[PDB]
Amino acid sequence: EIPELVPVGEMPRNLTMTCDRYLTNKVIPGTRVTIVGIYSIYNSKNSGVAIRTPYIKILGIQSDVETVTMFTEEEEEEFLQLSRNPKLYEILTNSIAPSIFGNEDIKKAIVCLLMGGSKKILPDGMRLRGDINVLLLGDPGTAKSQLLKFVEKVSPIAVYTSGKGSSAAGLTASVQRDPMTREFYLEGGAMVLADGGVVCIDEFDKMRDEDRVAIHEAMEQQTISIAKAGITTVLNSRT
Amino acid sequence: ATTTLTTRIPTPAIYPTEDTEGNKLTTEYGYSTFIDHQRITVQEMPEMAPAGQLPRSIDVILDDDLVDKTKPGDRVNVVGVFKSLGAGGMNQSNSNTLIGFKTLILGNTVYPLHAARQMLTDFDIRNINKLSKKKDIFDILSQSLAPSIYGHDHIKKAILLMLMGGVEKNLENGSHLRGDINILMVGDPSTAKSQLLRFVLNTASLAIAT
Amino acid sequence: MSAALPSIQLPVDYNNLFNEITDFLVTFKQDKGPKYMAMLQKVANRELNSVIIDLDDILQYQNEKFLQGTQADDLVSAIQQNANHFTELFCRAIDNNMPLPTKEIDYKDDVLDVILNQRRLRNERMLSDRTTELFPPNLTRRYFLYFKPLSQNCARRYRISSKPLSVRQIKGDFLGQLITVRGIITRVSDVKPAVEVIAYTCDQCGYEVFQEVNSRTFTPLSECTSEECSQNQTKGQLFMSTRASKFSAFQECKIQELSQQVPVGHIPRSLNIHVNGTLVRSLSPGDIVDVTGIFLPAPYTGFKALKAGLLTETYLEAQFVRQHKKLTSDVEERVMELITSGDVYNRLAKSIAPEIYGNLDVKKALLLLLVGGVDKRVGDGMKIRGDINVCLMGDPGVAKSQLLKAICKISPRGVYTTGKGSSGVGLTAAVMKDPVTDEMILEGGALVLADNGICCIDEFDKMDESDRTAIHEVMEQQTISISKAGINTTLNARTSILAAANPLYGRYNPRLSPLDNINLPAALLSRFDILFLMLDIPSRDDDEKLAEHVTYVHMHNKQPDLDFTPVEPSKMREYIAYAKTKRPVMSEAVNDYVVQAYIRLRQDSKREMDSKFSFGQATPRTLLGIIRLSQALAKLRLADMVDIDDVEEALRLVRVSKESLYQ
Amino acid sequence: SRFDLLFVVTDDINEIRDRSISEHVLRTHRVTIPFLRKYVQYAKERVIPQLTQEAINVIVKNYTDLRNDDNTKKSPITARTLETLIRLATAHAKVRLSKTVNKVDAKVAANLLRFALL
Ligand SMILES: Nc1ncnc2c1ncn2[C@@H]1O[C@H](COP(=O)(O)OP(=O)(O)OP(=O)(O)O)[C@@H](O)[C@H]1O
Ligand SMILES: Nc1ncnc2c1ncn2[C@@H]1O[C@H](COP(=O)(O)OP(=O)(O)OP(=O)(O)O)[C@@H](O)[C@H]1O
Repeated sequence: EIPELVPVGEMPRNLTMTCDRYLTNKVIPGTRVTIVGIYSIYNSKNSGVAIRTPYIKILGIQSDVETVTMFTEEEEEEFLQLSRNPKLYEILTNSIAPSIFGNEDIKKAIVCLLMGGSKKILPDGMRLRGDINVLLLGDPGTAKSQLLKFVEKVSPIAVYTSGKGSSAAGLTASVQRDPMTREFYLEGGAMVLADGGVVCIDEFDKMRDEDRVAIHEAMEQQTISIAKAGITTVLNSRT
Repeated sequence: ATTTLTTRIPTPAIYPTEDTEGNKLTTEYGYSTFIDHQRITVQEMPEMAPAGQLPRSIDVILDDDLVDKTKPGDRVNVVGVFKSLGAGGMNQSNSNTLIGFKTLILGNTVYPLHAARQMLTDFDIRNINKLSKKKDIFDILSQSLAPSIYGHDHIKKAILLMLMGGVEKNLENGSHLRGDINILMVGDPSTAKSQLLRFVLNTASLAIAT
Repeated sequence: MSAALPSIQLPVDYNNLFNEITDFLVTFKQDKGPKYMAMLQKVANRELNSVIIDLDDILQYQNEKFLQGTQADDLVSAIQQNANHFTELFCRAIDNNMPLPTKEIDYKDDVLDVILNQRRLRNERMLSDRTTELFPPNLTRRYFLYFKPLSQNCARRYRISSKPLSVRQIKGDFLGQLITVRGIITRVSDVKPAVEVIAYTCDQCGYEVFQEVNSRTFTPLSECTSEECSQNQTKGQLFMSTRASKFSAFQECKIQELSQQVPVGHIPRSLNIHVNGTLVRSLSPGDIVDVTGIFLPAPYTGFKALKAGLLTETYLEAQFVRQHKKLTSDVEERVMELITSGDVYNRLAKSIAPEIYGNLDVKKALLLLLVGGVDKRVGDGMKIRGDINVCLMGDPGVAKSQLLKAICKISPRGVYTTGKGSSGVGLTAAVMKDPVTDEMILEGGALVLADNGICCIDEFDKMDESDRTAIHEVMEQQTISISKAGINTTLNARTSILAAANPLYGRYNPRLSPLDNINLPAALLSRFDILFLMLDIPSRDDDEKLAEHVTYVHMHNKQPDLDFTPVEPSKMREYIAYAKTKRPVMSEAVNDYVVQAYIRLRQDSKREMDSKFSFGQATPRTLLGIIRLSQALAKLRLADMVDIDDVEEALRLVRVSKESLYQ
Repeated sequence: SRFDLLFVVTDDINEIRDRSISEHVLRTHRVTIPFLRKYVQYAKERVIPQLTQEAINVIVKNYTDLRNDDNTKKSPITARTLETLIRLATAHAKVRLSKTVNKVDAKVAANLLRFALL
């Protein structure tokens, strides 16, 4: 459920759905989506009287954008018609944040953070890290907080875990026992969800436990490998 | 489910007794033939799978000819037939939300790859002796290792000295000593301490680290 | 039946072998008459139940078939083809050639003797009681069969089936054959009675129905099947019988690999083995052995449709064990070699651990404790302290671990331990998880099994929350117990302790205070007797000698030198065991000489009173210990001379053990 | 104590040193590797000498003077450090691909520790 529509005091619920092949693999986790389909009922025999469960049979995802680079041509026509007008660098700083008094040095740091640089796999073994990472420290009441919700909606992929670290060992990886075959496989992470885009966290004073020992490897080489009870695999990261 | 191709009528039996006679059946086990059976799951090469998912996996049933060839951590490359088996939808009744079509590969001929077997000709084996005749090549190898960083030739010779390895002669009816070599680094930050640590894994010669 | 039920005609039959065992009658005259028939007589008179039918008596039997130019098929061919089929046609050849009444047993002097003849005559008279079921051949055996292959120069004479293959390469056509494999035996179960014959009684007719025993699950039959108690309106209701049912031996074990022929890759795996006949109770956990035996797979007979398709889970069946590497009884010649040569205080000092540089003082402090001896037969309820314990400290770079632990692996019953594993809670025994057999057994650590021996410990700063209890409870006499919620039973405590505490970071600073790195003041200054040290001072002449010391071992491979003839460890072990069987009693002049010794021990220790270097304030617990080691050294060097000079050897050691820190 | 080499990387600031750094990172945003991996994996299959009385005579002299100079200075060294002092030169002859432990190998082994300790 999109976490904005029914607030009284509740926690959100969840459903399940299937699809057909010529509309599968069209979604990544972390997006706004809309969907249209049926509300039929199956009955699994793995609780009282003979009760069944709900699920959606979907038909068509007329979603919003992906937020794998195929699109039409009239979109890029205006873009090239805008990109020839050489006023982009100054016109964005007024037009990015329509609710921010000035702050010109900070505002320019955000537009370069969103797009990034490149990545070299240059003909040797090693590589450079093509990314930038900023900080904002200062007095309360200088809009470092509410500026950060503003980058979340404008990003293609964004998460928002900005509080208290949230068990910094379980930020990157989690393994647990399984209902079927009792196995140890990889499930969760805050980084693996957030590749290609930007995370945003805070409170770098009163976390001393594991928050620093979890970001030292996660940054500067962007190549983690979990050495927990099952696998030891170097999964990619470009955060 | 091992003939790989023909879905014959199975024989749901282990061993029969009493063929159409009054003779107690005996079985010759030297003239009974056997074969083995081993499943292995294969992950995804986690560099060319684009960043939207964890690695996935499927599995493969091979036979005796290339068992014990697969150490866990090898860049393997298999080829076989694609195959489904199992009854999905009838073997239990009402069968709601249960796949009954397991993906299998009944395949052949694995190969290790490298991106242990590198056969060289007479040419390159002679040239490497020809450059062995030079009395400087210990120094050239030090400078030709990390093509990004200045200096640290004391560090640079140490890595190639460690990577090639020193022997351990085991004591006959006695404890062998340490013949492993184990170097250590420390340094104030951003001074390329972790730089050279990741490119030893590219030329690792089957030495995958954590 | 149709659809490929008949097979191809095979040229290898069995009737050609059946008559070839008939010419295993009295014909082998090379090896007092028929030698394998001579062993047939020493079983029928009931004293031993294992015949041995080797390959040597087959190959020589084939050696003297080199001149008879007729068709004689190969024997070691077929018995490595299908080995298990070569016992059932074998027993049906012995019975035609077994001399039965060759023994003399009257009433007693044989287990199950009058009753089997009572049973046989009850079936023999019921063979003619009409105015019928013959014995299955498994009933009257009272014997077994065995096999034994060859790996001698007869294999290099002329021609394999007995190369010691590992477990790794064995899965192929080696299933249904006879193969030997070496290994290490683990998981020894017990001996349980298996079934081979049956006897149901219905208490109406008394006709005991017999059957062959199949696999581990079977089913009894009905009651209306017999010949007399059946076929009427009344049938005797069947039930079992114990005493009329002969039962065999059975015991299960598992093997692993030698950890030297394993490849660089995968871990080794196990295998299942069984026993039959009377090779039982002859293996042990930790036996570096090999078994020769025959191969067969087994069905699973449980959940065979959904799972258990055609899996096999085989075992191997044993045939032979060739075990390896195992007091005034033809050993006294080497006890005289110590008596004639003498040389107690020095040659034996160079005997134990000659592989170090210097330190003859500490190699002498240990040999006295490797003999021990009963302190005093107290009689009354005064359980006195015995078995003093020496601890070491210091941080050399000469790998101090293999100095001490090398002594432990040659000293008797002295078990090795470390910090990890059997910690101070699992130093004694406890109750744990077990397999599906009898759980909640009393699994032990070290001290419940190494009673009255050597407890050679290392890594004293490891797992100290349980260890600091664990060291006091053995230094305290007789409270090794399990004070758990299972039981409150207490067992003995009689074992010496040899400790080596590692210092704090870097070197122990001798200019600083001691006990900066050992964390137990109360365990040390009042409940031990002597200490040592392994401090390193820079000294040029010793270290270059120590440099030649360590470099000499690399160019060659041998380490011995310095005009010392190396001594076998059995000799001093016999010398210790003979010295432990003396226990001399002291005279009066010795206790007269220690009261003046303790006064001179009292006065100088009561002069310093400082926290600079020294420990101790002259306890009588140190006084009684110096009596303990004196009679110990009077035990090893017993010439019945308990006097002033014998105890002068004793205070000679306490003064050099002390003040090892003053350099 | 179970390790041997504790390289302490310096980061001292010299105006010719950093200037040389500044272009070399810049020149790379735009004797071979597979020959190198063959040379070492061929050199894992050649025989191991271990045996020359000449090279063992000089290194123990080379030990004894620093055995006078370890304890009155920075860091105490132990007997296992000698098992390094064979092992580095032992592998250094494996670079040479020969069966004679020469003299020249014992000079780089001493000099490498001298920077590692001083
Ligand atoms: N430079 C600015 N321009 C426009 N609005 C601002 C600016 N600075 C603060 N605000 C306003 O402050 C209001 C509330 O922000 P808030 O008081 O939560 O900031 P804050 O989170 O306390 O700052 P800090 O993160 O430093 O503690 C917002 O509605 C925002 O519009
Ligand atoms: N001493 C150096 N000489 C040349 N380039 C360097 C040096 N130190 C760092 N660099 C450059 O900086 C980049 C990254 O350095 P790196 O992140 O490996 O520092 P680090 O070793 O990880 O330090 P830390 O582990 O403390 O973060 C490399 O691309 C490298 O070109």
